[PDB]
Amino acid sequence: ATTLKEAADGAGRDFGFALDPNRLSEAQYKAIADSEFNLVVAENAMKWDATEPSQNSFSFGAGDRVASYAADTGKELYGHTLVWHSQLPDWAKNLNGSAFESAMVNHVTKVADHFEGKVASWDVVNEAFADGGGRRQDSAFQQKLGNGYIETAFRAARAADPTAKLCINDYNVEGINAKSNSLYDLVKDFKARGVPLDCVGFQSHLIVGQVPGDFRQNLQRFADLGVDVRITELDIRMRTPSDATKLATQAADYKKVVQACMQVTRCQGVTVWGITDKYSWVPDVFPGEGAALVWDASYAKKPAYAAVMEAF
Ligand SMILES: O[C@@H]1[C@@H](O)[C@H](O[C@@H]2CNC[C@H](O)[C@H]2O)OC[C@H]1O
Repeated sequence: ATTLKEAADGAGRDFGFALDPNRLSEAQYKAIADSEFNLVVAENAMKWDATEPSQNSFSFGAGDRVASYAADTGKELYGHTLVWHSQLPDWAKNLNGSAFESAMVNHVTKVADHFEGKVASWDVVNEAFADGGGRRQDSAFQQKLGNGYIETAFRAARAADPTAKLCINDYNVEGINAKSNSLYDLVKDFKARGVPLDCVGFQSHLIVGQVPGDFRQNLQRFADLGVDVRITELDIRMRTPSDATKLATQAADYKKVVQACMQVTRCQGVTVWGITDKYSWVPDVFPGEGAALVWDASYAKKPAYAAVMEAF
């Protein structure tokens, strides 16, 4: 294969990227986007703050741009995300009880319906759990509605879109641990009670040289519950600046991640959280860390590229 798109296509899997629609006007960005991936997800355009800035006032221009790009270039479209405690507008945080629940349900229905038939899979609920196990302790949904908001969101999404693959996503759940265990129980419960749920998305925002050794085993146990699994936001951050050794370790890590997916029949694929280090979200969020993607700031392929190609 000459591109990662061809590599993934040949393996019967998806290799996607998180898109910022504004960057499509940047030639090199568009070129890589068009030729190296077969799946796209909106990095921010489909989130609550971008789609419902004011209650009952939806703004789909940006999300539409991402959707159109996917259809126009023949790429699968992944939706991110309907219910998330972050990037949730204040107007929503100011609501409580029935009023808040009604806003959540309507947000889910309106957004899922708007992209119905275009978005093939949704991260319906994102980051519901806490590192160490249990529910997240700073979520407006967890605090205002309690444990049952997750099931409500999934049922509401299914009602609005009867065929879309409905997923629950989280980070720090790639290996078997307290957090992934809580998520595992949730998945098993939902399947047992017939609650709509078709997939689990493992963000996979990892640290260089720290890929869980039981990643594949963990992916397989979830898949064995009767759902598909997918790596949704892969990036492997290192201490900046980067150097030969760090980039080498990173490449080996990318290979291990893609391999784990290849080793599980139900792993739909791997989506990296961006194309270039130039725009990666890491530096601004993790001071002193970065150089997490496959292309560097000059759009030059890093060693990770060859590793992903080989892994597929
Ligand atoms: O631009 C960033 C964006 O990359 C980031 O994306 C989140 C990363 N963590 C997991 C989530 O599910 C993603 O939405 O969100 C913050 C934005 O400023």
